[PDB]
Amino acid sequence: MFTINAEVRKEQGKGASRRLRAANKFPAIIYGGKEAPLAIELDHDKVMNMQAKAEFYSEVLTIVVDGKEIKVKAQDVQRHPYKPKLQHIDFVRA
Amino acid sequence: MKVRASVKKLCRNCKIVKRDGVIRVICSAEPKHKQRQG
Amino acid sequence: MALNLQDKQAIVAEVSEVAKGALSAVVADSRGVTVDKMTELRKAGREAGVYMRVVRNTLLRRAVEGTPFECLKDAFVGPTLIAYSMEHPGAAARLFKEFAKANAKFEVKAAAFEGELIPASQIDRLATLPT
Amino acid sequence: AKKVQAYVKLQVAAGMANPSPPVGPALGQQGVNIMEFCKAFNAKTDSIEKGLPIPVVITVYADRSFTFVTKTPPAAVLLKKAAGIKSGSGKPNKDKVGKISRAQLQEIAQTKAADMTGADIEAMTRSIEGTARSMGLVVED
Amino acid sequence: MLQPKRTKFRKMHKGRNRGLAQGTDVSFGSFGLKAVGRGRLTARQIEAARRAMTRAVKRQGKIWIRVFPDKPITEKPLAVRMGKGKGNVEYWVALIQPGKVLYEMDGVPEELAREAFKLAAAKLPIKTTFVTKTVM
Amino acid sequence: SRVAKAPVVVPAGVDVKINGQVITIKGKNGELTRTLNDAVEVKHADNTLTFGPRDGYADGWAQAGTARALLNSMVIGVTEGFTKKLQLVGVGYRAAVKGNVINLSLGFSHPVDHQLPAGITAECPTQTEIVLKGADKQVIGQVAADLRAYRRPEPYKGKGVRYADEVVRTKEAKKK
RNA sequence: AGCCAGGAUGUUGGCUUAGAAGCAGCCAUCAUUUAAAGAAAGCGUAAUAGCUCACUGGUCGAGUCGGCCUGCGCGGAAGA
Repeated sequence: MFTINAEVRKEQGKGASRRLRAANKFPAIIYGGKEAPLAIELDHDKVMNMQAKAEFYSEVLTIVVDGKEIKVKAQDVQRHPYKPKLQHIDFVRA
Repeated sequence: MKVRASVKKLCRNCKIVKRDGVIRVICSAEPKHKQRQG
Repeated sequence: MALNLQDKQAIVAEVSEVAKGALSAVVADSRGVTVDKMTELRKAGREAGVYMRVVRNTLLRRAVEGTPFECLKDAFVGPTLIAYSMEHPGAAARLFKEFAKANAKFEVKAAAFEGELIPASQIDRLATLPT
Repeated sequence: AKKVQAYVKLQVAAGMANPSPPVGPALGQQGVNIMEFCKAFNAKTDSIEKGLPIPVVITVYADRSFTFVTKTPPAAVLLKKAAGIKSGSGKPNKDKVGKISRAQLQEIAQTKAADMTGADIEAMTRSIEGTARSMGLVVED
Repeated sequence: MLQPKRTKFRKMHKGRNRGLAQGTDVSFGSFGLKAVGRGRLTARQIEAARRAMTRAVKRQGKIWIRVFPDKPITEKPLAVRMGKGKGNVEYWVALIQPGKVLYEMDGVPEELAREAFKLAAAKLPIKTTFVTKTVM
Repeated sequence: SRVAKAPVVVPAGVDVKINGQVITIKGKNGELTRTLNDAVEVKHADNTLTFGPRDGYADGWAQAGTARALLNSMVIGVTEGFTKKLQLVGVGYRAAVKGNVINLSLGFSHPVDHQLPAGITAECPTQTEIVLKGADKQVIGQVAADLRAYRRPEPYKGKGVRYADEVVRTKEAKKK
């Protein structure tokens, strides 16, 4: 049971992503199905402990935002080239 | 004693001490392991 | 050493024979060389075999937590090392007398070789045992 | 017996007396000569098997008198005369030469238990099983 | 001594070492030695780090070499004035960006692979770190 | 910290005066006075002595652990006293004490005479043995080190001034 | 972590038997007595011996231990 506390993104782009990622909060996005893609913003250290388990990329995740229980699955991850940290995770809505 | 710029513990009796700002290795068993720098 | 769970399987194995035993005895080895293992521990194989638990976990809360199940006067043994001993073969057998005649057998210190239950009292070298 | 000050474990190859080439000055170091060593052991040679490498614990006292209690020959040589092979380990991970049964070894392991530190006889025959496959021997069952 | 066979051209420009690496993950094996620093690894440096690494664990195991030099480096001889054409090719280096996996190892315990990557990192000029194969 | 939070008990008959940061302890064996660093907080207020970190100083707990052990030695020294036992290993290595001066023959070309400090009593029941007594553990430790520094224990035969509770590693000449 | 103990039985385990006996190295990498003890980590023996350590008993009394990401620091750092 991987529950992630996340927020909706208000800004985007190169400058916006680097600003919020430097605040220990790397961005992501939830897409899939037929709804519009939801650019999401979430804390880095919380997911960094959960993503170290092998079951993080195989079970269905429940990312909560605005009180909404969204059944989501991890599609792809953009890790840092040389640092033990994440930059962006692609979340497929399953 | 060795004046190697990279000192380490060479056995279980080696102990690291920072005497007067200089980091030294003190071994009770082997006097050869005694060294200081870095 | 591992978690508390493997420290409780020693509590489970200890309590598993507390409610069926008759007598309880105390012996100590603070000078005990493996010649005591030669004599005292092989003395258990003379009677029945392996399972005479002579375990020593008599901390103030380690062996005391397994005491309130049965024979509740073992809670305050504390220091002065205690090796528990139970007597399954024969009702009121002579393992307490087995240590009473072992006072000249490398047993200078034995936590005063007290013994623990049947009269619910203290140190007394009993002689009213069935033969 | 006393605490160790002068006594050691000796007697390699007790088939012949006075093991001066194998052991030598080990008992001659502290206080014990080799001449009287065969005198006290002469009552224990022909009472047991002759030609077997049996060890003995030489007990040294401070009054020129020495006693001895003979122990059981090891599993290193009791598996040689039982299986019928004059060999040993050599390289235990590459060859297995011995063909000895468990019942063939426990009938003399009950003689081993008179000096071994066990409770049950069959609870200690598995200890000789631990020496069995360490030498290139399989215990058939 | 890694060296390409029958390349198109003998000499090539110096170039620049900018941007990030591409092979940033452990693909073939299970343990890797990801480079953190930025520099050039010569043919000697790669081979010297290889000898100190394949001897560290045992003769067992499989080791992958993710990096190949594929770039000639010229060097003017002593007492030669500037100009008079390009110098002669002496050795071959490999441009390494921060995050490049240099070696990949598999079939060994993690503790044993930790020491091999520590000994190989001493021969390398740039700073490297121990990385593992992450799932997906 | 763990040493600083363990109070030393002062016995009966020996009085401890708190002269601010200066502490004097008087006993039947002698009287030791010592001033401490300002980082400690000493309050007698009992039949024991307690310690604590004075405010402002960050290393008060580390200083109080040192001050606890010092005053612990100042209690044992004035009630029982400290004693160091030496040994003179070597041929012709004699020792003699003349009131307060210790004469040593350590194979030199001249006799060496060490002068004992005030309150330090040394006896020589054996010519190859020196027993010295005092009230301060630190002072008699320096005296024992000074006597050992004249002729240190040889790492080949153990020759030299050594402590009775000292072990000496001996090496060989590698061929003969 | 300290303060008081064990640290065993076989087992000289075989190999060139000069002996490798827990401790040059080849190998299985055992089983029991079991509060616990590895046929063994160091010093020490030609080989034994011995001093200990792991692991386990008691006292004690609370946090301690081993990595990671980093700010500011130390050494490396010797010239007229």
